Amino acid sequence: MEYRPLGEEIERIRKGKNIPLRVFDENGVSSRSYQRFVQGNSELRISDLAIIVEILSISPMEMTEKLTPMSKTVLAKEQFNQAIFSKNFQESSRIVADYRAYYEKSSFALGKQEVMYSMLALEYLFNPQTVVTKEEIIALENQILERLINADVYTIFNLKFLALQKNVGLQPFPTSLLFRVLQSVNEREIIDIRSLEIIEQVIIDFLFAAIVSQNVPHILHVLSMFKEYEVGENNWRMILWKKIAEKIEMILTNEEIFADWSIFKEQILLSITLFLPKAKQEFFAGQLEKIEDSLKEIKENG
Amino acid sequence: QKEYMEYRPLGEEIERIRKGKNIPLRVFDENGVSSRSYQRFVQGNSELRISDLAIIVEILSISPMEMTEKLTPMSKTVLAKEQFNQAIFSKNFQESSRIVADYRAYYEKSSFALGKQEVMYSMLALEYLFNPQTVVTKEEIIALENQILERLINADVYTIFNLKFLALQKNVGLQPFPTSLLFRVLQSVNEREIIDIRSLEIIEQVIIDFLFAAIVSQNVPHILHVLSMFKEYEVGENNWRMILWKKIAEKIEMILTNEEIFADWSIFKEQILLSITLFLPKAKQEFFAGQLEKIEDSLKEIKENG
Repeated sequence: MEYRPLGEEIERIRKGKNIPLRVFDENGVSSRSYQRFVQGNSELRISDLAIIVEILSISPMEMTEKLTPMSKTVLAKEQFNQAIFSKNFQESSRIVADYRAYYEKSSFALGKQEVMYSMLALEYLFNPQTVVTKEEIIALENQILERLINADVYTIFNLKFLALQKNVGLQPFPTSLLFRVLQSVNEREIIDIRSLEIIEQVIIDFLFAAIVSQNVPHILHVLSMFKEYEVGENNWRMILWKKIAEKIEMILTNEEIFADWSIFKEQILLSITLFLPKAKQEFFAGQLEKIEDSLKEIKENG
Repeated sequence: QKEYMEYRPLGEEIERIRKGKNIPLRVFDENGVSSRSYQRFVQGNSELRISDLAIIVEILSISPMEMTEKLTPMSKTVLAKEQFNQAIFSKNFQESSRIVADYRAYYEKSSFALGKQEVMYSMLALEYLFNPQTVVTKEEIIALENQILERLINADVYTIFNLKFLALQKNVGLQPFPTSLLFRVLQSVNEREIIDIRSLEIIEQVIIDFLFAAIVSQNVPHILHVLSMFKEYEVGENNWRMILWKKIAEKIEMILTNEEIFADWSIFKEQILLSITLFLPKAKQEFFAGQLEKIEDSLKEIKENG
């Protein structure tokens, strides 16, 4: 049984904090069942675990990659991810074939479906002698897309799916769907740094692409969404993007002049020397230039 | 015997996702999870097992992170701490003081848990700090404080709530601050990959306060210990605020080690002050500027003393 990361980590805390097993029994929790849980044996109940994190004064958020369970799907995706990274492709293609069989015989699970698509997509993108076909990707893509369209709630993995779908680019990107996914995901407070990083990059890229497209109604739609996106006080990068978005709206609606844009852009270009290495600096600068050019064209061509 | 764990939020949230994703209860049974136990769980009845939950997050394609605050049970301790916090915030102090007295009784009769101990100290400390009509005495805060400190001295792993405890103990200031202990706690906590913005927010504020206080104290060996700690603290590329505090620490280092002069501080400070117009509202801008002012003055006193 795989919840071993969690049990091992709880063990590490308990022992590091000098808490003897008897305390668990004094609180209504079988030290035996707990021990069997640490190993690879029997099954703990959530209420037991909650009593344990209160005993050990653990914040549950604190448990990070320890809250994720180590199922066949999760382990498979871990292997395939590192394999693809290190470019050891014989492994990646064999993990794919194995998982294809497992999935086709397994009970239905959205996680399994999503990981299945992920494996096919990354194979198609990175293994130059891949067996997986465009057609297999598209059929599975359309199943996931159909569920997304008919759904009323979205989670972070639906956003990852859309990002991956844009990179695969075998079918046009569902922009309207991106709006709905962003809205449902950002209804809750995101506390996963990894999720925040995905959401931020998607929003920055979405606004940049909207601008270069010079489609004003769409740019305004993206800006209106960015207006509702909540940014923490300490998230200076996102604060700055919010300020850029604000200044862009004024320019688009004729309520700011390009001389003011120019002053603002120069301030930014100076300030990012504090925060960014040189390559990131020039990439950012280039983004500002292309945005400036797009706006010049929009306002010249009315 | 064991205490009741209120878990309807978790069940209601899993319900929300399942229904929002068009997953019929039948699918849970195809995957090894008793739909009947699950429904009993969504209600106010029986206890779900960890393995059932794991299967459910795979069915629903959930990142377990995505729940976090629903994975926490509404225990007497959790509800009490939530209540007391918001009561203290809105300055409605009749509430806070009665939550305190109740919890003290509950804690004194309860079985032992470090969590209960920590919340107990949090409540006494915030009463004493914020309720100008508090019943809580110094001596009680001190007794409990010393129990928690003793456990901290004897431990070899620390968690984020130990850090919160140290920040709060410095604020209470009824006893000297254990600076060596703060170094060990920061070290142990930052051994993990902290993935939670909430913990990151507490750690960042502690180390910023730690460096500001070190400078204000003008005690150079201590300051140098804090700067080398800062130098080793890892921050993501997109954490611009922390990028900047690392650079501030770096510049302070150079002036103290005679590899840059006060003029270099002044140039750097003005560049920062121009940049923070982009990131900070006026109030945060002025607070930040004031911190740079007090740092500069301290640096000038140190350099005219040595």
